[PDB]
Amino acid sequence: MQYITGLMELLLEISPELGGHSLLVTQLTSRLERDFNVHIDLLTLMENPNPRNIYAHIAAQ
Amino acid sequence: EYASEMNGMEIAIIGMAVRFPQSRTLHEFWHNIVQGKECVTFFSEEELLAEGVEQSTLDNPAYVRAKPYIEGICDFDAAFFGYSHKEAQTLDPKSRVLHEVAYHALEDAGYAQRTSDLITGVFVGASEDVDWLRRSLSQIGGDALNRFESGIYGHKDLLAHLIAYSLNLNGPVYSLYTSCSTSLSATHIACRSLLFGECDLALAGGITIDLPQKSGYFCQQGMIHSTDGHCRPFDSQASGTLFGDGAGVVVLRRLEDALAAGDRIYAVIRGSAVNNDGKQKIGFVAPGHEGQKAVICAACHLAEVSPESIGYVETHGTGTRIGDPIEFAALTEAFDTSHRQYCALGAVKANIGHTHAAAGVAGLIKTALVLHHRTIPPLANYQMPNSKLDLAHSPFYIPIQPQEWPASRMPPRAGVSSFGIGGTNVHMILEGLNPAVRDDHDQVRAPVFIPLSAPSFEQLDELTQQLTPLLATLDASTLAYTQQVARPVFDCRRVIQVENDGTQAMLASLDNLMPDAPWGLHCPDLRTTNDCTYAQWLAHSAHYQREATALTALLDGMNIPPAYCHAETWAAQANSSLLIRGCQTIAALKTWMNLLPTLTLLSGAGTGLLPAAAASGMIATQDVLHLLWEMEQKALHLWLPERHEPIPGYVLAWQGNPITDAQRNDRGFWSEALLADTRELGEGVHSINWVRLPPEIREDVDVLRYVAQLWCAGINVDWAVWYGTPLPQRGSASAYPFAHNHYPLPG
Amino acid sequence: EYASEMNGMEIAIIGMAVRFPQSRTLHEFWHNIVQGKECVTFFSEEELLAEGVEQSTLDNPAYVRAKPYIEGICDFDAAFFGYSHKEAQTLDPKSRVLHEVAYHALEDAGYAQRTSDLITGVFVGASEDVDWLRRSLSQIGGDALNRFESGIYGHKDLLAHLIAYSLNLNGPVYSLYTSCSTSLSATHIACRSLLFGECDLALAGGITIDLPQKSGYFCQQGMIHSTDGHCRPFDSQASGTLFGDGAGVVVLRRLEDALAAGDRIYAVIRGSAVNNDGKQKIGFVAPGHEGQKAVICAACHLAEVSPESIGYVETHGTGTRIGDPIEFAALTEAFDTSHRQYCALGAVKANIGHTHAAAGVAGLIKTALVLHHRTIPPLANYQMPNSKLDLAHSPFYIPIQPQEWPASRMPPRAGVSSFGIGGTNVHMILEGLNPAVRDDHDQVRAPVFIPLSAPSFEQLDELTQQLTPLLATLDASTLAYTQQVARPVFDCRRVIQVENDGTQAMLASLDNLMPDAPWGLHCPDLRTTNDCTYAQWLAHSAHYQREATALTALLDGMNIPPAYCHAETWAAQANSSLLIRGCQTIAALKTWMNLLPTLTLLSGAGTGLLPAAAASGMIATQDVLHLLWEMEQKALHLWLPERHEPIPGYVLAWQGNPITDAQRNDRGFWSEALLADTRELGEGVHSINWVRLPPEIREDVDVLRYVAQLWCAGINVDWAVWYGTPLPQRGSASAYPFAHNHYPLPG
Repeated sequence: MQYITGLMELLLEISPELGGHSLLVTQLTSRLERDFNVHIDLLTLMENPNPRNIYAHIAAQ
Repeated sequence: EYASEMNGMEIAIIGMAVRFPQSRTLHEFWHNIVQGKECVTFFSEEELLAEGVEQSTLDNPAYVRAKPYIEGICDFDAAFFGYSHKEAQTLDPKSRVLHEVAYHALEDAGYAQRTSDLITGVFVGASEDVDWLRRSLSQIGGDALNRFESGIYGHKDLLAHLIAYSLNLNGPVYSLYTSCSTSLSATHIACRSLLFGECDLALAGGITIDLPQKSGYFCQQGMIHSTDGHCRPFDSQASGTLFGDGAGVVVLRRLEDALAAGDRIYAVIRGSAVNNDGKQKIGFVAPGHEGQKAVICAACHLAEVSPESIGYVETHGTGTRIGDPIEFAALTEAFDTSHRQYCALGAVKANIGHTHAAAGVAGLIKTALVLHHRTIPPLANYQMPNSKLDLAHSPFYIPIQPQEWPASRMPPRAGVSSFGIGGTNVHMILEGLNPAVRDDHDQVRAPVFIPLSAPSFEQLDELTQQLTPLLATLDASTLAYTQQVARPVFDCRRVIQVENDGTQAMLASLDNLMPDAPWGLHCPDLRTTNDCTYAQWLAHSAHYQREATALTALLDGMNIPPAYCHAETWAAQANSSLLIRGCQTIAALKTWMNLLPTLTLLSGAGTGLLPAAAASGMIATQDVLHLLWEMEQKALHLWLPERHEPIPGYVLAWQGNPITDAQRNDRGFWSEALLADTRELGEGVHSINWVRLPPEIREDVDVLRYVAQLWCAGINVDWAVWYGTPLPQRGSASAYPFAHNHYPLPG
Repeated sequence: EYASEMNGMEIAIIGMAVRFPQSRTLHEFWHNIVQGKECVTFFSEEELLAEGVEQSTLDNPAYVRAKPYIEGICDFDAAFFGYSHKEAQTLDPKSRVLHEVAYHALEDAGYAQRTSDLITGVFVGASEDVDWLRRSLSQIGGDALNRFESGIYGHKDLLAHLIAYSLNLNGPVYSLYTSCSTSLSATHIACRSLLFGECDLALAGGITIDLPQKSGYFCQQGMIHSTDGHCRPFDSQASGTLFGDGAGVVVLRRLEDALAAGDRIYAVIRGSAVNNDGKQKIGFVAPGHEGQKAVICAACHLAEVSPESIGYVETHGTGTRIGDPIEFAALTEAFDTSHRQYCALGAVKANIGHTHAAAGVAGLIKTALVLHHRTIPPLANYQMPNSKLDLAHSPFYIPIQPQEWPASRMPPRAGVSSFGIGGTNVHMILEGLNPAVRDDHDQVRAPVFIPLSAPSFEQLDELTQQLTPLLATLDASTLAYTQQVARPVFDCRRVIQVENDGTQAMLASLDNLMPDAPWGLHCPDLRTTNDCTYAQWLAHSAHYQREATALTALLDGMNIPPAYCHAETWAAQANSSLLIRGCQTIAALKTWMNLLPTLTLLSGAGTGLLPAAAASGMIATQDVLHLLWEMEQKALHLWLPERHEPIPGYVLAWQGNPITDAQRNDRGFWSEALLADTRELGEGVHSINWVRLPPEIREDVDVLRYVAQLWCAGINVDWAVWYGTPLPQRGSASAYPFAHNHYPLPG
């Protein structure tokens, strides 16, 4: 989750569900998460609009 | 007949032409819609390695191999439009396709080569993809004159000026682009600038061709490209969409004019709304919800149709798992009704794949055909509905089998839609046209004839090979009429005769004719031969009774015959009066020279020389109509007329001796010429081809067969003159046979 | 007024903005027109070498070194428009300029941030060269998603959708191209779409940027380009054409709306025609003649203007050796009038050079400014006329020194032409507007107050450096009214006082202020004082008189003595009674509630507690009036009315202690607080900043000086409820300062 916030703060650069949520943002998050120790699916990629629900699916998998 | 209330603003659609994947004309487009067939194709490795694909991508699992492709993008008939070979070589393939599609969509409307007195004017709009841009600048150059030619010809936005220059069109012309809904934006501003009273015949359009044909795409997991090769809208199995190729052009004219001139109308466009979505959407690249329901309510309200009479809604339907409940939700909220399950749906993007900038006008041609043929076609690849939809408490049901249009919905109405990717939204309520009765009575009336034409023999063989499915689907009488009147003519000709059951017998040509010999008619002697100059059959011609009412307005004035006037029943007492016999001749020759423009001589062999001078222009009608009734008493002395100057052409002979200013000023020849020679071939030979009817003639169709044979011989004919009081309805006949060269793809 | 008839077809131009060469705003463009100097620059032998021209082309004698360049292609405001940094990096410089120019057009029309009630379209053309195409095709696009981003953002197809999305506009959008009159075809679509009732504003205008900004151009022999560097139109030494750069946007709205809302109008468009040349010429690149004469006669018919009262014709004026006799003969055959020389001529294409997509809108903006300022401007390079020009027999004469509008051609009427390359030929009769006249006589009127505002101190300082060139040209009262009302406000603020004759001086800061506090007002006891919470200075507000009329009507129903029921006469006999003083205080409190919307905590000590109550809404009005009446004569048996909860904003007090639900129902508390007297000046210590005037008031403008010293601090005071019954006209004012980053060009 920390690295996910690190790349979204790298891409958008605001220090404080209001992410990109568009063409490249979702795929760029989804690429390294499968390389990460977490396991993410494309179905929960298109179902989760917040890093809290993503982290909830992280604890489920 | 229209059968509703005419407000100020309606627009007809009087002819369309398409070239879509696995669909080369209109008849195959309706045959592909009705059956529910899909038009995507699947390649294999061998026909892909010949097109130049690296082997390190086929083994990748991201290359799903399918693409809806145009057939024949690399051929063009260069010399017909006005180009030469290098100028036809340097053209972007968009323009080579759209020239031929726009000429077919003119010629299907009737107004082919007749727009030099109508202010027509194009509005097409075209997309762009980058591969031909990469292939066009790999040439060398030094900014020369040829480079400036390649700078305006190879542009993708001097398309509409090239079309309206090459077909001689003199009205407004634009080249719009609003993303993914190009054709419906162009059709909407064509309806506005048609309603202002600016142009008369507007043409919509839109074309996209992605140049490396026969190649797959690259699927992605976080996108909208379908990972199957298949596009399924409103389905529980759905994956994505499918980007293909296309073409397509309509022709739009106002309602009142296209009901006055009697044309073939498919639909009548009523209302049309446009609005951007704005910043209510999340970013830039996705449409919302409120814009969709606002445009549907605005276009339903602006055209005075309540939304509980619309039995067909062509959606957008791209086939994603996200866009489809959104579009069904907007289409439920905008229809504010509470009736249950009365309206169908559909999406052409199942059948052909998503065309990139012709998608709206693909929708428009499908809904126009639906209101014209009156069925409701199936939705293709539909098994079980999407789980987030509820069809029960909502007006829409998805058809699976082709149905007739249900009663208690008449007159039919249907509504198209096309929302772009970026915001511009269009919607357009259509209302169909109620067809005629077809009162031909299924009787055993007559064979009718069809005059094909093309400028060379191979194209003529193609055009006569075209005729079998066109006779199989259409009707034969209206096909023959709209091939007679509203199509052009060319050099090498042929006639095809159609009998009552469907047979095709080619029509035999003449045997003995000479090319330099002019044409002419023969008039008999009224004293002995009571038969007229072929006036036994020309009674039903509408021009002939107009000349009869013109002649009876002058005969009844001063001559005062013994109670024989008003031009009613000349078929009962034809053999008695010389006056009606001379009138007959005058009217018969008048019709027989307005029927054929290349008719000059009007000779005769006794008692017809004065009607011949009357209707050739040498003598005015007043003195000869004065003299004809006084010829009945035949007692007192003859009268020499004022001898007016005739019209150019129409010189007169007596026994095959056409002479001018020799015997037209004396009196001895005029007194000598009033005798009966009684010799049909009294001239021997004088090189004059004669309009002689065949000896074995009984029915009125034999004279029309003769008129067809003189059409085949090589002189133009005024066909509309023959037909009676109900002029048969115009319709759709036959495309043109283009002659393909080959032009290589650059690079 | 306007001073002619009004049919349905008027469209008013209510604001324009430009970025033409050497012309970075609008007042410099008019100065450059009326002098006659030309904006083309010349280079040396080294500034070309410094930016990527090798020496092997410099020595070529067929190389003319000139190009009318814009300055500031690169820069942009990054975070204003709702962008990131990378998204701002990946754009295309046409978009990176036309964002700024269209926002200056809305800021000049007045509707800067008030587009929340109207339906605003966009209709923007553009033109695409080949050099950025070779710069952007060969760069690494990336994966499919970055290619999607670069194809959606970085192209000339999504330009008008970006202007309509970054600002908040939700009307129709389009993006035309008709190849040299792109701007005037977009303006003509905007007229035809305003007149039906889709949109209520529009935009227009194109852009053209050729990316190596400082570089020469190859002269040659076949294609037309100038062989010298100068574009002389209609001259004996005419050589060619000069291709340049440009921008430009207007804003259009109907005439009935733009007079019944008070706006500023430059010139009003009366008629518009478009056709195409057709095939009625020789080549695709050569100009026709019948097309030009037909479009001029149709646009002089459709606008009901006879071509006798047209005083100034703005033509194309390309400047080649062939186009100028053709254009002049077309004009003198359309103006079929047989007078002698009366109408001037001109061309902007000598001042700036050919612009290639904005040449139509350069013509429209120059003709709008000439009708607004009424000065015929001279032709830019003109010594002796062309040899085959028949000047003295034709209606036109060509000026060489700027002269005033000739006083026998009123109201002024003009005419704009722009003919493309083989495409549409657009013409458009404009018509000027008779002015509004000041009622001063060079007198010592009053100081005014100008409220500048910008979001940080650097941008504020650059904005306040604009008041010297604006005040040297305009007049100093409409500038102050436009800056007060029809412009937005921001955080860091400053006001500038302008006296009768120059002498700008910043208003002093306001001291002794404690932040995060409520603002309150106090009205003392009315038995002694006469200043009824400053109701003598507010007597000219024309909002004070509305409440005075309402209270006059309310006291007319019940009050016993006359001459107290007459409005406009309270101040004569106010000093004798108490009822008049209470009636004045009610309206003064409501006007000071209007002025200063964020005033919250009222108060009142002694008898003033009752008008403070009636203004707040706690008691009543009529009960308060007659209660004050028995306190005028009797002051026995007070009848306390039952209280309310006044307004969801305001809080009432007694001395400085807010009674927030303290007692509200005790008769002893009101009687003790009210019945004896107060006689304190009061207000020892609490935490609310009182609205107290400085004690040296001696005029009527001094309260305006105090309310501007309030607006220099945080109070968002309305700037319109102070001015009297003729409100001043709106007019034009300063334009925003943009914060400039730097984005380099990917060569």
